[PDB]
Amino acid sequence: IFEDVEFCVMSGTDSQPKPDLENRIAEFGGYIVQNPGPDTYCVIAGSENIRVKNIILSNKHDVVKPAWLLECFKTKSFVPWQPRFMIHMCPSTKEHFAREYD
Amino acid sequence: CPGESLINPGFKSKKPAGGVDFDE
Amino acid sequence: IHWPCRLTIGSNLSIRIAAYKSILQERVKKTWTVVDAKTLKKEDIQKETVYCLNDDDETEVLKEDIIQGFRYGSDIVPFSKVDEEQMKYKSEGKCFSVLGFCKSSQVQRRFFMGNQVLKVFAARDDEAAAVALSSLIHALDDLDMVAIVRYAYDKRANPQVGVAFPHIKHNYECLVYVQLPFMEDLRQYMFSSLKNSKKYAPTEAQLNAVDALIDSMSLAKKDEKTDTLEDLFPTTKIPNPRFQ
DNA sequence: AGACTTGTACTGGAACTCACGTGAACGAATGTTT
DNA sequence: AAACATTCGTTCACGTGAGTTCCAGTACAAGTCTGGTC
Repeated sequence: IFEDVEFCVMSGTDSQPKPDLENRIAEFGGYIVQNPGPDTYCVIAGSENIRVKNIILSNKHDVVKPAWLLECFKTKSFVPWQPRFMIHMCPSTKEHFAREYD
Repeated sequence: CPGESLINPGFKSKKPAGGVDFDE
Repeated sequence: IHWPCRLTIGSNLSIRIAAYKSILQERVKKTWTVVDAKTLKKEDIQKETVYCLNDDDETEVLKEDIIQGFRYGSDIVPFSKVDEEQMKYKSEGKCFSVLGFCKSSQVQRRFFMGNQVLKVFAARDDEAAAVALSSLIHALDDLDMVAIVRYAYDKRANPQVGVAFPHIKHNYECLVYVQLPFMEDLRQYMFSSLKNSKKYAPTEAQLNAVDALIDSMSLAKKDEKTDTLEDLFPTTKIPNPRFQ
């Protein structure tokens, strides 16, 4: 389902600690990069810790709550993004959402 | 020995920095 | 090159000043250029650096695929350059502020740090600034005091805490600024005493002989016991033998 | 005979310090344009 | 004639190679220990 997509998870929920989540995503063939980079497609952070704050202040890549990931495991399909999961949106993709959202 | 730090033995305990305190 | 700034005592008093580098270590202006042995041409050699992983296969990692980090005990915490700049300590550059005034006896020479000495004069073509600086220098000299001050060259320069003391001469008078240590820059080493040591106590004959040695090897001569001393071996006027 | 303990020196590596080289920013002077 | 842009010597910061001191680890000599036999 996930194929050669770069994900950098930096935070995990109490029910799902970071390493566990990492393993889970690896099970679906996602490329784990411990730090975000130019090719990173979305950084994941359940808890907005200092790292995540820094990331969002860099306004480079969008932060996504783990919520989305769990749903991808509850339907066995890749679900399009909605503004119910994100925290911060990078300057470009923000435009992409704006046309269809407030 | 008096004044020895309780964290690193063999080193003098450093008094906390007080900056500038004008005298009376 | 002159460094213009403002000596500020509080938020209401400001004196325009210019600082110059008086004493610093001098290095060669021209560096050695590596040239190919045969053709003797610079453009025939290119230096570059590469990064490879620690795995057995010795994978190749590009310069865009690495980050900066630090060591925290037994672990390693990533800390990117952009994050460091965001979290970096930010200060207002070009500051010459008088933190306080303290007796000269409390500032020892052995604590001087840095690699420079600054000479501070009044602003060029400024009578009021010159008068204010002269008043401050004369007051400090009369009271036997020095000024603990904060110095920053520019925005991207680490702030420093230093001591400025007067220097009055028949021709000109100016402030002399030298850096001072921080709390982290002091080393607390304990050394055994020599006076109280029983096995390292010299005898009377040894002390007399050492006194004779010191007397014979004097490098300063009194001018017929009339006015002052005179230097036999002035080391300040000797050119550096390295350049020669 | 064999195997474990103590010691012994020696080798190499970690850490600290300095010197040398590279990169970037900048104030003043000068030249060009309006 | 005045304002703005470019350039150059200067300054600071950061990075890399070589020398010095202190300490962990290794190969081997010798001391010590032990078992079996006639």
